[PDB]
Amino acid sequence: QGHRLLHGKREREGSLFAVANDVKRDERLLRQQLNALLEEERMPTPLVDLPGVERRRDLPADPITRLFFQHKGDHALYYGTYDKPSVLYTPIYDFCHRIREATEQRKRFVVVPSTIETRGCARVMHDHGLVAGFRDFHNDRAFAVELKYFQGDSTINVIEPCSYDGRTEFEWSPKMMRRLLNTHGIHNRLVVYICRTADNRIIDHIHAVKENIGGRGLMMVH
Amino acid sequence: MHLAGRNGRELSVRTIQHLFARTDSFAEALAVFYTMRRCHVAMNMEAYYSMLYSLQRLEEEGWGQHFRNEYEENGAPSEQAMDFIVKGISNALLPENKPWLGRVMFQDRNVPDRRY
Amino acid sequence: NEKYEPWEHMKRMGRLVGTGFYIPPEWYNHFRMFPPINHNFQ
Amino acid sequence: QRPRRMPWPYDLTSLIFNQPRQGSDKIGYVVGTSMLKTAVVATNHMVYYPKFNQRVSRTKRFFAHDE
Amino acid sequence: KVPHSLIYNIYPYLEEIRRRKGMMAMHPPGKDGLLMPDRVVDNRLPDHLKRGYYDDVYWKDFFAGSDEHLNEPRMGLRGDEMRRRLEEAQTSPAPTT
Amino acid sequence: TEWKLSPRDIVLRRFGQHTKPPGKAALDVGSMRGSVIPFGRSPGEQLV
Amino acid sequence: GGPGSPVRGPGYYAPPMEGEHQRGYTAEWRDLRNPMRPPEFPTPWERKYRQ
Amino acid sequence: AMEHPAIWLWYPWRMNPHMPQRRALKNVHGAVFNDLTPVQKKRQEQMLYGVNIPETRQMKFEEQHPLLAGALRKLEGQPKGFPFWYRKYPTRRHAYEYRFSIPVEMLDGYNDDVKKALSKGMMSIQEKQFAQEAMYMERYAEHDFDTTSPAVLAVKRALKCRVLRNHLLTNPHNNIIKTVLANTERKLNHALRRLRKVDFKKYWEIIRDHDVQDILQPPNLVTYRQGSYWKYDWNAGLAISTNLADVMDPR
Amino acid sequence: DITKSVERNASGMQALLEIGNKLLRSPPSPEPLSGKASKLYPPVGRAEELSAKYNVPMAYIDDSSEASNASKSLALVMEDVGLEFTEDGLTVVISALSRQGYGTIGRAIFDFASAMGLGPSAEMYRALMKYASRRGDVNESMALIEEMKGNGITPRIGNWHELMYTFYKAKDYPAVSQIVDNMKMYANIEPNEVTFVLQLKALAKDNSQLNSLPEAIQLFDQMENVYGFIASRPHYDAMMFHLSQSPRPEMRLRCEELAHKMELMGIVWNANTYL
Amino acid sequence: ELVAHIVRNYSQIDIIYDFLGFNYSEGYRSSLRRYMEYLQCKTAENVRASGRLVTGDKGEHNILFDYCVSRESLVSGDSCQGIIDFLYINGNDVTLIIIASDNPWLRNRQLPHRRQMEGIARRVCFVLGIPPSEVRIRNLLLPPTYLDKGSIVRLNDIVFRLSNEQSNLLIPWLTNYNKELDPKDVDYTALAKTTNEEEWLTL
Amino acid sequence: EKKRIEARQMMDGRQALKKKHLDLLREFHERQFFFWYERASERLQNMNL
Repeated sequence: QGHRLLHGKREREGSLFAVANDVKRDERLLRQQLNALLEEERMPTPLVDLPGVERRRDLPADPITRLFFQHKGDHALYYGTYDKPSVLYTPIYDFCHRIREATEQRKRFVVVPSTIETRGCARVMHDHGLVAGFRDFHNDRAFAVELKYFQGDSTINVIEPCSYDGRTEFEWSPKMMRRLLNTHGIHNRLVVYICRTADNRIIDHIHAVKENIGGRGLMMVH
Repeated sequence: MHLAGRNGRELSVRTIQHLFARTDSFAEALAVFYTMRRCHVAMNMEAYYSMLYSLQRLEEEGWGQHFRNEYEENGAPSEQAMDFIVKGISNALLPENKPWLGRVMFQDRNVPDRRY
Repeated sequence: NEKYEPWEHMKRMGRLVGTGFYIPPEWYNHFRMFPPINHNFQ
Repeated sequence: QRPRRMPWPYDLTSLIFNQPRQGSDKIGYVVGTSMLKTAVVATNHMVYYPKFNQRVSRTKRFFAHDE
Repeated sequence: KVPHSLIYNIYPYLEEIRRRKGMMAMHPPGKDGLLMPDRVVDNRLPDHLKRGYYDDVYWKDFFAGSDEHLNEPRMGLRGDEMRRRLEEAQTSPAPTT
Repeated sequence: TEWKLSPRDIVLRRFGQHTKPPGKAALDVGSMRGSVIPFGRSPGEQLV
Repeated sequence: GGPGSPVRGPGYYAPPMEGEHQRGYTAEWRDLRNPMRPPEFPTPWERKYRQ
Repeated sequence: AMEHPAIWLWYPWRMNPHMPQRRALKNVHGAVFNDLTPVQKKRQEQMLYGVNIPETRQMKFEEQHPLLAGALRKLEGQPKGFPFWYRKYPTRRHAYEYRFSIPVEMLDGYNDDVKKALSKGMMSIQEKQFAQEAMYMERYAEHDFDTTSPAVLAVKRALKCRVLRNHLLTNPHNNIIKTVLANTERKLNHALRRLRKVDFKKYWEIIRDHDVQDILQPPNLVTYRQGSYWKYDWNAGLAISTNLADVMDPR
Repeated sequence: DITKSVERNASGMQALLEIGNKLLRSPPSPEPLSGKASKLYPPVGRAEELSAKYNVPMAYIDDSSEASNASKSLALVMEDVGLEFTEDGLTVVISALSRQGYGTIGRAIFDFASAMGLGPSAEMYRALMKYASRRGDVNESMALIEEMKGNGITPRIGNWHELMYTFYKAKDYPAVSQIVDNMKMYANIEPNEVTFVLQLKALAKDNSQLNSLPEAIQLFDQMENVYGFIASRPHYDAMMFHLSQSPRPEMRLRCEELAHKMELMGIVWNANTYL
Repeated sequence: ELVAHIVRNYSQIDIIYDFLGFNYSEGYRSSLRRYMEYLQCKTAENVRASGRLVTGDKGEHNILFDYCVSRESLVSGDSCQGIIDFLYINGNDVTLIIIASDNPWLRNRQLPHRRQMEGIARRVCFVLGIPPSEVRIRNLLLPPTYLDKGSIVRLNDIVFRLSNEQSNLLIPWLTNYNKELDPKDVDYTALAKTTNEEEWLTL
Repeated sequence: EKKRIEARQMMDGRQALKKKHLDLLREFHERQFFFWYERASERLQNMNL
């Protein structure tokens, strides 16, 4: 029998398209509520509000982080409370732009859209002490950055993307990473330059020089 | 029921669930279905799903009586008798191979399970 | 104007005292223990 | 000359085919069959501008043979 | 942070880069579960002291036990009776009716 | 029912079919006259 | 450099590459300017020269 | 039959603390109809039957205008009862033979004047266009609640282009309809060009049935000679959609 | 605190111990009539479908059973010490037992309460985790976390607080900061003042990294200025205990100004402040 | 000579060959069916076999029903909860013996629901005339490509009601069977721990 | 090859979840059709006059 080919990420993820004729309509809230209708209270055991993984192999290897995750069969998807904010070019550009605009306004939480290269940059910023924390970090659409302040002014002073036009991207060699570690004739652990390697792991320039690799440069922040 | 269809009152979910619980055979419950269809009575959507679930359960015990009437005389079940155990009725409104067809309709998120 | 701010004045006084060749007045250490009241984060 | 160009050898063809030399294997689209036993194939390559740091795809048309 | 971890190239400053994780979580577990790395003897003790008094203490882990622990060989044949049963089950009927 | 569409009137733009052009979305190489560096020329600029 | 030149990519920054060029330009190509580690040998000639 | 055992102590704070289902149903009804743009709520009203009516059974126009929306007279007479024929019509595209998507089973006890006022001749222009849309939705839908298949989207864009061209024929000085027709023709070209790759049989049937063979043609020769017309097959993700065992012999 | 008033009462503690031993050595029978068949649960002077209809727990219904007599003895003992025999009352007796050892006795009382209709709330799991927190056993506390996750109870801030105290008592100090980070990120729980107190107590003895004291300074500043919390005596004590370890004169000056702000804000000095 | 001695002595060498995960062509399912009917014919001792149905004729229910093959029947991309491989009725007990699939997105669909198990038990009550007071139905999950020692031990404990010593008396090669679960599969071990540790579902 | 096999199996699981949510939406649209039927029937009752 001839079967129709699934074309695009919406048909391959099996979108219902409940709204008439619109294929680009957002679907996360309706699917989350239908999945909440799908679960049942079994009595001779329900699910908790902690984040969930679809497979048992997808649990984190850290035993302390494993306490905050649980195994849900198909209810592990469509998790989250915030949506993707609007009103730029690339999610790194608006991820830097919203934090740069909200650190001047002295706000506590910035809702930034979560991609693969965005939440890794945020985790590296949290490691270096530029970010106090996160809210809804397991959300696959957007998460909140809890900013860090100390004695009136913000910790993050200058935060800039690598694609300053929003269009042209760059590929950093390990020679570029060693240039970024020793820039202006000093040793630079102060300004954090973040890249994404070929293994899709987001690392700063110090761990990039440490294992002699480079990657696609995302943003700088100090 | 012609009087109930004229007055225009709705039969509750507990009414029809207790109505079709008093049916013993499968031919008797189809008489109750085509009477209320002919008399144009009103009911809820949960009353319609609980009615057709009783029509599904009455055919299941009707075939279970047939497959045990041949079992008592032959001493061993057939392959068709053991296939009735696993599969059951294929054409059904709420079949057992997809146990999520009573969650949006019923307020209790569970099908009414009757016993004898 | 935000360049005349009690937090900015406290930071200016702190980096002025941190040279070691300026003597802090009593209000600098007394404002380090009792900071000015902020309008943000409320 | 200025602004400086150069051929950019990293494209789809270098990712798919292991070539004995540059331009040996190519992948393109048939745009003209008005001639006998000759398919006109439009193929693409990349030329790199280091000043603006960007690669742009140019198009070359070839005459191939189909018996 | 400490300021000297921001300008100087010494390797334990790399520990200041990462976030704080539990020392039972980074180190591998034991027989009971999560364990501190300094509670196992072979981690806290250096290797040049593990020769004289260490094996004198830990002689009991290898050379002490029950009578069936010390006087029973474990390198014998563990599948002889299955082979004898299969041979006597093959030989005794000796026919296919 | 019926489709009386003709592709000649679609391609040749009869009935004055007007497609709005994108706003300054050329992205051509001959117009650019600046050297592109990562993080720009002056990355972090503060307006004081 | 093209004809008769062993240079394969620019020194510091490059246009975005995909596939084996992404792994090559960032990790796997030669680099003699590395002050810590020489350009590595193929396996298994790197395990016995680790020190 | 048995009497209950004795309860020996009780506290009022035990009585101090189905509603997840009642919250999830109103969240589903919000995400289906209430949280849309008006151009999506209009098509949702066209497609689905009772998306306007909430669980409270009071519309947004009824709560502010009760004398205009509600019925003025309450008749105790001919109660129609429960619909046992409801399986045939899950969507309004299943019953376009009458006005307001009313099935023929609902029109039984009325006289011929009410059935004639709800006939096909009394339908409005929007109802006739929705009937033309439902005629192809009967033919090319995968399931009964499917509206976003490429064979359905292509014929919907083509019917919209026909509507805009018919409006531009009688009124050529409408400048907005020119831009909307120029956008809808490009969207129709995109829908038909993806339908050509993902399901060729339905595309060939749509091309043959409506006498539009050259609707997929390159506009310019200068761009066609450089392979830019067929590069749309590569850039859209459609270059290897064709199953080679079903059309050719790939040896 | 009611737990300290219960645990200072020796006779009530002994009565709870013998009731827990009777529940642990031999569980009662959830049975109908002729529940007077044993001398373990004597009487003091249809139940399941009655409990399912009218939202009454099984322990609150007396059907003349061994379990009903055990519930009457437990409510008789718990009212002598001041409690109420409810979901709020049993957390107090499990806490008072768990702070004096008695892990299996408190677990037996917990399982007898959960079997008799009084549900396993998150605070009962917190009172269970207090035993492994005082003992310092990490694996038992993590097993109780996974057990309350498996029973469909999302852990509140008290469970993560007792897990932080369990890792603190087992001398695993950066694990407290890791639990706080994952509680903010994944659990979506805003920290209380006790979270800052436990985090400063863990940073006061943290030797995992070099930056424990600037992290504590920035955490205190983030608690006061950004979170809007006002520092109490435990915040001042946990900060001044960490500031007293470094012999730098600026940190000693910070400790002196913190003690002066403590005595200026109406918080008098005690033995810990002078220490 | 060695394989001739293996053929002559080891009458079930194909069953041990498929159970260890060596057969890549058809798997161990037919070997599992032959093993189960061999262990049924040595416990019921009066056995008839018609096609895919093996029955003891003692009046006590000893029935083995080969329902279907769960590999070909599980169509990817369909919503049908519960497809079993074997159905064994032993006295008052009912066991749905399921071989797990290599698809981890199909293992959640392969196990039947509680309502489906209650329906199967009620069908058994209807056809066999067995009273619904003593009727117990329990799921059983088996490893996909092989069959370890613990699964065979649990199979002999549950579905044939055999202990270790009498199963070693009936089966000589079971004592030297040392296959264990592979550590690379965490999903199957978690699912089999949550499945095999469940109580018998009483109707 | 293992990663590509897991991606294909994830796509098949998404299709099964799509079918289940389509069944739930079918039942929701059925009860909305019931509401529409009550309203349209009581409107046609006064249309009959």
